[PDB]
Amino acid sequence: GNIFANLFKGLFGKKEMRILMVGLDAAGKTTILYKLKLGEIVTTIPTIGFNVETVEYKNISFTVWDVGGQDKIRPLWRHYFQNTQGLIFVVDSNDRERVNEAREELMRMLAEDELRDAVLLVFANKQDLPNAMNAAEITDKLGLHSLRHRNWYIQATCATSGDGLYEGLDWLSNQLRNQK
Amino acid sequence: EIFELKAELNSDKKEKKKEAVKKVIASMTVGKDVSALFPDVVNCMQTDNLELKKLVYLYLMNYAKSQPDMAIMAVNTFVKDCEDPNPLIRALAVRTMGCIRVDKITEYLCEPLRKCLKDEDPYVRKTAAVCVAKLHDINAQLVEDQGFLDTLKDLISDSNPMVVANAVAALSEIAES
Amino acid sequence: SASAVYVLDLKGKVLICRNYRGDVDMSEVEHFMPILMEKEEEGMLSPILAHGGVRFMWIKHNNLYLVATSKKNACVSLVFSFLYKVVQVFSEYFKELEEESIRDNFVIIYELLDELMDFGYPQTTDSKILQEYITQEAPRPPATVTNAVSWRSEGIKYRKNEVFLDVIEAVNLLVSANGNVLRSEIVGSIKMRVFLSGMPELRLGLNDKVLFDNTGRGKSKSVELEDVKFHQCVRLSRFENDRTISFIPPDGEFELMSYRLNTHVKPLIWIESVIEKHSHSRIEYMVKAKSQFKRRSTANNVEIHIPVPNDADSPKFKTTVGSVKWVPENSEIVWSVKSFPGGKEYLMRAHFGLPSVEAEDKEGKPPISVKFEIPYFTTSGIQVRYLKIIEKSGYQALPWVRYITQNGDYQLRTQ
Amino acid sequence: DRKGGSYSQAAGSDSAQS
Ligand SMILES: Nc1nc2c(ncn2[C@@H]2O[C@H](COP(=O)(O)OP(=O)(O)OP(=O)(O)O)[C@@H](O)[C@H]2O)c(=O)[nH]1
Ligand SMILES: [Mg+2]
Repeated sequence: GNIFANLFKGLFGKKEMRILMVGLDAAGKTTILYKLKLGEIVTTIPTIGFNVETVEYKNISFTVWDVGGQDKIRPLWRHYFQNTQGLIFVVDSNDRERVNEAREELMRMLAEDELRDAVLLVFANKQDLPNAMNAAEITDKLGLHSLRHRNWYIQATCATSGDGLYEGLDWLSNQLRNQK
Repeated sequence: EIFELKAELNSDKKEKKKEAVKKVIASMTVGKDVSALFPDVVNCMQTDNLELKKLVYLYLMNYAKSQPDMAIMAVNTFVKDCEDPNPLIRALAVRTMGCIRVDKITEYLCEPLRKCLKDEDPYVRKTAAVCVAKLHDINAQLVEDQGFLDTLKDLISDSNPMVVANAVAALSEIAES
Repeated sequence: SASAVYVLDLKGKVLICRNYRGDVDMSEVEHFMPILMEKEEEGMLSPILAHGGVRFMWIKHNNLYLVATSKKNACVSLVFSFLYKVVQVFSEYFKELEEESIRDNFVIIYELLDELMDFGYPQTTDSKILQEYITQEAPRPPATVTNAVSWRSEGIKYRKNEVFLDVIEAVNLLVSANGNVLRSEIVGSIKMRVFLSGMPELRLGLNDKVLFDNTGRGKSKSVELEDVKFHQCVRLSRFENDRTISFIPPDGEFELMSYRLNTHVKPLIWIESVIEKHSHSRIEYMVKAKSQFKRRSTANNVEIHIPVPNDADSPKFKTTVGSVKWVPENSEIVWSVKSFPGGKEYLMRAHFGLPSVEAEDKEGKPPISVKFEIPYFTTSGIQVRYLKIIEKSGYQALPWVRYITQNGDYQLRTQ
Repeated sequence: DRKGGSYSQAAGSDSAQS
């Protein structure tokens, strides 16, 4: 066999990568996905089902599958976990009551044998008000440091401002892609 | 067979997805119970190709009563497709929304029905009138609550004479029942 | 108001089905075949079936039964019209109407069925409009369907504006066994194959008796059609107002007007049959054909079918003009003539034996029918006056029309 | 030529009717 075509394709960029869009409802997951794909904060209707979109950055097409945080859509995240390589969790630092629910949902998602090769992607959503926690308080509350055998990274991103999305994308690419 | 079809439908290749959809459609027409693969095709539903969208909508309509629980993962897709710029896509979405015999599906489709009621396209107007008539036949109380009788009555005295005739037929069918 | 229209097969298998309302279960199609079989074996079979509280109306297609199951008291005429429109659309899209094309164009067939009707109410019925939005090899719906003019697509451009008309005449004569004609009706057919640039509005004008009387010229030969049906593009308002046949011609072959009135003239071909059938010994076929049409008109491909005995064998033909061939499948002898000039007298003398054992049951006396077709003949005498072809851009059209005279229900009752 | 009657040219209207 010959891999000349594969080498030629990889010389100019062949890797694409994957990503997931999960989190509690009203946690900026849809806004984060829109900012990653388009770059603007557009108001959208509640995600009754799911949102499918692709984002190309650094020569890698990291497709993001938006998943709602509704009760009827929370158990449907397992359907989108199949044929998925990445997962991004959007935390609601401004929702103290919903913080526990988001942490429980993240623990349930990470406590599945099928979702084991996907590194943790915790995004501190709603990072625009004083009530939002920092990149360490949210992780400590969610117990991201205790996720053994999982590469979890806590990043603070504001949907209105869009800051930190580039850093999170770069961290995800570094975790997934291990090439020069 | 079934496993191979599921693997093909769960892939990122457009040609393979189209081949899997065609095989599923042929099996369904030949007399094969393809309702078990409906949840697998739910993920492969939001597709840019119009041929695959029509097949997915037909499978959902034919697999809606069989798997009402699995039909809850298509409300977002229907809402997204109801605002498609192409009039054919909007008409197909309106027809599929009214063709789905789901009690909880038509409740979330009231907003799309109201949005498509004032559609400027005569084909879009006819599709909205047909969807309103189907919703009224399935749920007269839901149609009355949505206030589609006033929209249907006003469609008769508008342009789009084919759309006016469709609205008049829908109003007569509602009054007939 | 059929619940779901489906296409069956000769073996009872549904080639394709598409529910429109969902009020009728799809399993009722299986019981349709046993009901049809029971009706056929008892003589109670009808196109509109009835399975309990749901009626399964079916139409005998070329190879499959177009069963359109219905639940409530829907419009039977509307259901029949929808089935006819679907059959016409399938014939236009697929040149073959059988199981070969039913399972070969399922991807486009399902889309066409979905677009044709929704919730039991048909929406799209134009073959050109359907082909312009749904193809087997999708853009937005055409504006022609939304616009008032749904029978003339705008923007059509052609190198030449040539329209080919066809004055089709059907001569039907119901001659009883006593020798008298009972049903003698001639149905006209004005079909034009318009192929031009744009959407011209045809201005049909002929030597109509009503128009001649209205204009004061009711003294020449004028055709007085008892029943005149205009095409879809023909405006009925102009015809009711002053008999003005003004409408947009369609793109292709279409039927503009179809006259239908009784005929009080002598038959074009006078055929007298003699049955010198012996009692299980021999049979005599004293068939004489007299051409009652004008000598200037020749009946091309004249085939006077004379029903021979069902069990007759070893037949001998003794005729003068026209070859006589006995087809065992048809159980009759047809006096086929390539050219039949008007006034020609053809005499034939059939002679064949019969089996010694008599038949167990009677076979009946089917009427004798001829297949005479003399073109360039106007038996009704109606002559087209003018065809007002007007276009906004402005062009010189060269319409053409041909008059064809043939034999329709020209059946003569057997003795 | 063509069977069933040769095609003939048709006018535009009745010139004798004004
Ligand atoms: N205005 C504003 N909203 C923010 C901000 N950060 C997070 N959000 C949330 O992001 C949400 C945007 O809604 P969506 O587009 O539907 O995305 P989502 O948060 O995942 O909501 P669902 O799709 O229903 O799950 C808003 O409801 C906010 O609660 C912010 O900085 N400003
Ligand atoms: Mg969202």
